Amino acid sequence: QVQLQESGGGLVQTGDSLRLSCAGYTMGWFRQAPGKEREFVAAITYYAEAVKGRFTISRDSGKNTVYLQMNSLKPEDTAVYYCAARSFWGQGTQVTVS
Amino acid sequence: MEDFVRQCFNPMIVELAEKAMKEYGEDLKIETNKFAAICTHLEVCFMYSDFHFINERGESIIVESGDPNALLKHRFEIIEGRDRTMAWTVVNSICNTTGAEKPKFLPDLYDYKENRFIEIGVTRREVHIYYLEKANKIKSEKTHIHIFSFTGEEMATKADYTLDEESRARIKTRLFTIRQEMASRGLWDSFRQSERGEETIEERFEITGTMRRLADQSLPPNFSSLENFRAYVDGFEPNGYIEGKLSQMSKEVNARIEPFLKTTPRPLRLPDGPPCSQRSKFLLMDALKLSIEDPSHEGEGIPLYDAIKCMRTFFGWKEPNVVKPHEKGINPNYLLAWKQVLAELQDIENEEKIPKTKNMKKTSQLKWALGENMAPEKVDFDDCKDVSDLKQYDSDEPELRSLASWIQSEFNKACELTDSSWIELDEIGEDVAPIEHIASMRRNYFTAEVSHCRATEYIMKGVYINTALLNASCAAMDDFQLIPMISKCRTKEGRRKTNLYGFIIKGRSHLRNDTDVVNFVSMEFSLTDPRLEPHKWEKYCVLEIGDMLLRSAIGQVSRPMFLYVRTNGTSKIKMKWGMEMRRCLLQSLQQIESMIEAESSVKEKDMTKEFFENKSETWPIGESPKGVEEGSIGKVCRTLLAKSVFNSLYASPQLEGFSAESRKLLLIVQALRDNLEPGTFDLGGLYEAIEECLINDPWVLLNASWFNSFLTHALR
Amino acid sequence: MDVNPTLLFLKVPAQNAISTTFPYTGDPPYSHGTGTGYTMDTVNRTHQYSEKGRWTTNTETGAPQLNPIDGPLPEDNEPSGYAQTDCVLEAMAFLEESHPGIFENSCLETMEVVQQTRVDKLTQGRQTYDWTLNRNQPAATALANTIEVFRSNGLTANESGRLIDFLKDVMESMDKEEMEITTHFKKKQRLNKRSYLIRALTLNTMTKDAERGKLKRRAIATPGMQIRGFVYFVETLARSICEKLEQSGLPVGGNEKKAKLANVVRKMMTNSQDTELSFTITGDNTKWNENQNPRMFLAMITYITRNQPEWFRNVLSIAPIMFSNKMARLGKGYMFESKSMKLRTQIPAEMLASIDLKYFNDSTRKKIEKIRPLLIDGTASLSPGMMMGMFNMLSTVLGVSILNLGQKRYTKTTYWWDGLQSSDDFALIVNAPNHEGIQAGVDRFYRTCKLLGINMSKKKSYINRTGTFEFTSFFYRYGFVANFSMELPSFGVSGINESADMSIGVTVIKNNMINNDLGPATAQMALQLFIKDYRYTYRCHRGDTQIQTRRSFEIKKLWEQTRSKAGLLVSDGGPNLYNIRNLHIPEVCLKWELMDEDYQGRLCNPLNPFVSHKEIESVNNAVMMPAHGPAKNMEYDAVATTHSWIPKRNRSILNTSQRGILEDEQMYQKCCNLFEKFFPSSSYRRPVGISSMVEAMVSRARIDARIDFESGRIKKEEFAEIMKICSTIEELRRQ
Amino acid sequence: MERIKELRDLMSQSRTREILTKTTVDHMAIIKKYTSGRQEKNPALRMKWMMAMKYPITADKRIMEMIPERNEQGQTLWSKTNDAGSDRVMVSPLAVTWWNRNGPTTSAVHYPKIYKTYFEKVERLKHGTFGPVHFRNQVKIRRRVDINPGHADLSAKEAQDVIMEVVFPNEVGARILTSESQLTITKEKKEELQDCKISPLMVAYMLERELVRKTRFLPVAGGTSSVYIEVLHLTQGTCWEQMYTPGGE
RNA sequence: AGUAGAAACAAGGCC
RNA sequence: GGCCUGCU
Repeated sequence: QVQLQESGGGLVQTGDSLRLSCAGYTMGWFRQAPGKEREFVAAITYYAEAVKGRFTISRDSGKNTVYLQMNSLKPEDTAVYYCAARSFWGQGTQVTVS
Repeated sequence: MEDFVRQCFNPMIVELAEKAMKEYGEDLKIETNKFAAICTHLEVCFMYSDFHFINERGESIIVESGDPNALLKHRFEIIEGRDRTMAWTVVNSICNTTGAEKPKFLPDLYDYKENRFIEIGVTRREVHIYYLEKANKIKSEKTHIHIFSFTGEEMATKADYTLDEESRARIKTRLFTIRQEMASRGLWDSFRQSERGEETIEERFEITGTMRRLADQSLPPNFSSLENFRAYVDGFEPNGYIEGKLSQMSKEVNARIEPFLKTTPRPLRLPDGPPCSQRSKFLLMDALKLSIEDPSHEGEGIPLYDAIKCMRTFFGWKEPNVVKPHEKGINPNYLLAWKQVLAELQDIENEEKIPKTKNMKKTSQLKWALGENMAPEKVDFDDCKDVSDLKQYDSDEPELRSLASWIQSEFNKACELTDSSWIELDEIGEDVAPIEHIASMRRNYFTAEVSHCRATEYIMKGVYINTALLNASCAAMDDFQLIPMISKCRTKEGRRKTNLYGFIIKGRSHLRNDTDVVNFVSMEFSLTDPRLEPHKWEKYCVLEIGDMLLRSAIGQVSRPMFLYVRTNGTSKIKMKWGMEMRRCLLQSLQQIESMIEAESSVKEKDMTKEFFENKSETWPIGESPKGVEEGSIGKVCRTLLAKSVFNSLYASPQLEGFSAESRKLLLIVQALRDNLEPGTFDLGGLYEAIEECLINDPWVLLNASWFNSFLTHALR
Repeated sequence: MDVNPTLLFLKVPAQNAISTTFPYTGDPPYSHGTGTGYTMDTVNRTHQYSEKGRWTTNTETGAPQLNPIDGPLPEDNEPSGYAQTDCVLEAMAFLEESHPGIFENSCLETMEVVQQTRVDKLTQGRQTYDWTLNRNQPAATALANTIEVFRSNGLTANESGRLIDFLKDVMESMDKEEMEITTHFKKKQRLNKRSYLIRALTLNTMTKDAERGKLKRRAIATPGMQIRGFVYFVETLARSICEKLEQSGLPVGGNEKKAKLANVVRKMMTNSQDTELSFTITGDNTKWNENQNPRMFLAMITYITRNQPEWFRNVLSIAPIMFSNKMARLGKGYMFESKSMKLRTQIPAEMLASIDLKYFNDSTRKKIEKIRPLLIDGTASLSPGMMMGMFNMLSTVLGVSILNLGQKRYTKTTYWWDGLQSSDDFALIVNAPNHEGIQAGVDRFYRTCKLLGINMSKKKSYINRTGTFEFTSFFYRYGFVANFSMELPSFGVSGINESADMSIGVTVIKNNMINNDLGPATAQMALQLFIKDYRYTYRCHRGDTQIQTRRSFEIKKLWEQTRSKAGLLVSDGGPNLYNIRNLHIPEVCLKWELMDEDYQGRLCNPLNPFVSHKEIESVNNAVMMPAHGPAKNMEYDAVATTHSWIPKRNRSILNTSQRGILEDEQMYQKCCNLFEKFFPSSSYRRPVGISSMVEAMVSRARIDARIDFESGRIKKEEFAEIMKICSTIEELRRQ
Repeated sequence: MERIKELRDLMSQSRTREILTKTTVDHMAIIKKYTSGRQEKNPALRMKWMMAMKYPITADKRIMEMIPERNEQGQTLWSKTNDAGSDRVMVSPLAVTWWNRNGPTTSAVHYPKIYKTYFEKVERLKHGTFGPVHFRNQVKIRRRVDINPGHADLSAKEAQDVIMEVVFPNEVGARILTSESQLTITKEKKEELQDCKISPLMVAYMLERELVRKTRFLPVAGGTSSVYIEVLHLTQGTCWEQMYTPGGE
């Protein structure tokens, strides 16, 4: 019943900024690096230790969208960023920081 | 509204619903709410059936995703989503395998636990009315029915709900998703009531475009359009128009009846020209027989050995020499061919076992005699256009030839008795009914009458020769083959006997069309000197091959013994029809039996025995210089048999045309003789139609002469 | 003394011995080469019988057409095609008045049939002229090729499976700028509007063989597939109409024809009092088909279909509209020979338009010179009249209208006439108080016939007193007399197969005994001769003989192996138990109780590799073209034995550029066999629907695996294997 | 198992896959009759011409694995060269006779039950009693009479549904037969032919022949009964009448 | 040459 | 010389 599509990923500079958005309940943003399983990023608010202060999660319940505003990006943020609803998971949007 | 089915539902369901849309032939642009409603019905059918599996137990195993295994059985198996033909296929198959009752309408699902059908329908209206509605639509149904409705309520008879309740929560969540999504869309101005059961269509077959213009050019001369002509026809009523044109039409258009009197019919004119020649494929009146007196039956035996044994029975062979040339060929080739045949016959006699069929060498002699490598080579027109001699095939009326007296004598002696029985009939089921006994006695009488007849001998000769020729042509297409003319008879004493008239050499017979010609060369012994009726042997080459001594009171004759050699040809159709010459017996004896039955219908008793023994009654069957001569019924049998045999031997288009156009005049003459005031519209036309069939065929000319004689004797 | 069979007629009346005048024991005449000469002669003759008409040039086909309708009235007794529209409309109106409700009813049933008819009905036909290849091919093949071309061009309404939709697509094809066809030598060729119009309006001409009763050969025609549906509907209407007319005799058999002839003669003569004289005319119509203008058939049908739905009128009118513009292919061509250079050549007929005339004789030269103006794209326009009895039933309707127009209510005179009409032949009984009355009646009948484009052959017709006449080789002399010479050619081996030939021969003997008054002894002789010919044809001799053949060894060992040798079939070298009492019993059942169980089981074994059954229509139906008649089919009683094999096919396709047709045949047959194994009722009832093959086959595989597990051999392992194999073929069809 | 397997094998090759995909069910008949073989104009001529060849008949491929390629003396029985437009192979007529002397044997006890019409004819004739032949003119008048003596009072279409439900119970479709006569006929011919393995098509054809009424116009004199018309050739003639009473009466 | 009769056969095509 | 077809 809940389909999800992520937007706003891509190639970015180190120290640059990126606004992920997921069009579709509580919502989460999770990430997967090429050599690992799922990592918690944010939920809606709470953020993981590796991304706190840099990244902000927000939602518009009238647009049915959850946003992840990433700033001051690091090469270690390079991952597929997946949106999730709470059992329902997006396909993920590639973010590559360099 | 269609944007909703663009957006939400998966492809699979939308094209399933589109094919269901095409099923009953209505268009989607006029009313789409039906599409959405039935696609939601189909969706609930899937979502209710899938995700539900069973194992060897009952108690369905429910898995969110079917794992790789043999355990992929589906709890509910879908009915709809298929064509009507297949839906009823599944219905009937389930009924015949489950032993359940066949519903009259379409169900939606089948289940094992309860071994029965489910007809799922989710309607806009509340359940507690739609349920019993569809229930009274379905007669005396044991298939359990279960329906939802948008408010979220469920119901069913027996208070029965056949599977998990979380699935039903799924169903109603799906349901209210639909509902409060149209809420964003806004369709209930018609969603509750959008279909009322409309079924109507008008068939449209419109003439337009080019095909209309063609219709405008297929009218009477003074009409401009199909519309105007149809309007005129609809407005047309009979007002005496045939009478006006009949009065205005010229009076020279008439069908005046010319009276037909005794002095009206004139004798048919026969063509004039060189005498008529012989056309038969074998000698009929001038045949000679070399015999062995063996006990073998017709088909029993081997041809070559029998022929050699028969020929060794004759002594007095002389070196062959020309007596009467072909007048158009190379007679030395015929002489050399005869000597070659003799030499190769001896060659077979020497070796171990006589071969069943022999092939001959392809020498220049038989290459010429059989017409080999004479067909012009086929080429293309673009390469042969400047050749002055290049023209059509010769296509003109055949050469004209006048009748000769030899065909009359040949027919005369074709109806004469013989000293042998030339028919050995097959077996039939033993007669059980008295009518069968009467039939058998009649048949025995006719066989006794016709077996000793030259017509039967000709029938057997033709049948055997054509059968052998066809079989050899079909088997040995390439190589020249030797076939001795063999016919087996039975003497008065009862001893069986074989007879060898001569030999046939078949040539290349690559026959594709029914008209393609296979050429052969025929050699036949005889004693009739060809120096007395040369015009009858225009196409024959006749040699002198020996002397024969037949016991006669005048010392012993020591007659000459000649060989008639000629090049002839046939075709697949001719061979097939000549191998069915035995139906001449039928034709003739059917005619005689019709005579007997017609006469016996007068006197209430079978009249066969007295007809065949007393011989009191006689029919006109020929004319002598003294007058018309009548013969017994047996002579009529033989005469009709000979007529049929000659029809089968000298068959040609001339014969058919003359037969038809002379049967017409015969019927007219019969009407005259019956005092029925016959009349004709154009008798000269009929006469010209008859006279154009008489060109060169001896048989048709003889028939025309017979017709003239019949007219002369009739009309008195 | 000189023997003369004809003198036999001096004692036996002509009709009581008419069988002697039928030389049907020899080979019938056959044509040998091209039929182009006959086609050209027929075209010229049809055009010159209507010379006084008016000429026009069609704006679509660009061909010259001659319209004689409403032309000058004839002033001579020569054949004339100048039919008058008003006269024929009045004749049809009188026909309706004498038979109220005929047209409306017949149109109602025809409308039902047309709107419920299917496309497959067109496959039930003999050779048809396929325009995709410009040659005659079996009806099914031509229909399939045309459907394929239409679907490739974008005309897919025929997918509805309705013949009316197929005709809609056919007409829509007429308005297309450019169609595409396929040719093998594959090459895609483009046909413009006019070329396709002429290819759809053309006819293929051939020479008729095995035609007994005339010295000269004739030409016959075969139409295409675009026009056969309209012809089918028109002939359905005409048959429904004629079935309501007792004066017609075309849609019935022979015995019904005789019964109606007897009834009409008795009615005419019996009602006639002593004062009225009666005369029978045994009339034949000269150039029947060449003088019947399709425009007049259009007029007749549009009068018949008055006050009917316009679509019905249009669909029934399309056919005569196309016949009025019909074209005829000249034929195979002409073959030339050069003896000086010793060669031969074959020029196609399409070159007759431009080829010089130095190669042709005077007659052919003049024929070509006269027909050239009508040559358009290798085919000649034949608007003036029908070619060969395509509208038999409508012609019979016109003749019946003429016959009924003299019911004494329209004659307005003492004389009157009636009779029976079957296209190209008629018997006319005319009564009148005096010979002058009879003469006037016959004269007026002839004149009225000439006003409808129908001519009476004065050379092949004669009039006598009633009680003696002829009709279609049936000779009536105070009662019909049997002939038995017309059925003589049917007394041999038919040529289907062993069991079929045996059953057909015995059944033919039986029927000719019932109908054609064949005698008992004659029937026994026929049985004996047929058995002899059958054994000599199939190399199946009695077995106890020493006749060495290619099949005499196995037969002899079977003979020596069998204990009760009386049960062996004649096909296997056994005795013949047939007789007059057993002519209605199949051979297998007559010898069933005498066969040994081993031989009986070996013979009638379903697993035999010889028996092959295709459809319900071709189970025990044999098509025997009767002598002096159209092709006919017969039901023959036979038991499916090992002798029911089907013979070898032609096999000459392998040397032609059309060699890929055999591969397509094999693939289609493989798919059809697979479908039949999936759908057992495919043969008995032809399946219907709009889905595709693989959908039905895969879905039925699903269900049948399911249920045959729910009871049967299948197992879970196999059922799941089938389910996932179905999924595999599904994803394969995806890609 | 097998059936879907040759289905998959067919779909493997592109041409047959296209034929299966684009061809609709309705066109089934057309493509099934799609053939280059013309219908013979003169069957007798060619049957008399073909039988003189070696390998003149045709048989299924399976013959190559039931009958040896040659007999005792070496006369060939079958060839491996296939027919023109079929997978069947051309074989000699001896392969027929061979099959009747050493071919596989079965139990033909049920053929009498299938071919009911012909065996009923045989039984009727076997117990018939003939009588004296009376010679007198017969006034043959032409009448419409029923030839089939076992017709169950059903038309072609009327009995076609019965035949399908008896043989093809699953392809019946909408129709469920209402008339109880049809019910009893279905029951009887279902329990009687429950395992007969002759062929579905021939069984259906013979059921159609037996149950469907058929009528033809014939010249008759007396009789007029169905049983008396099948022997019309034996009881009535041009000038003779043969009294007969079939075994049924 | 021969068959046959309003046009054909008296082998065809492919290498 | 070798091979193919015999209503296409």
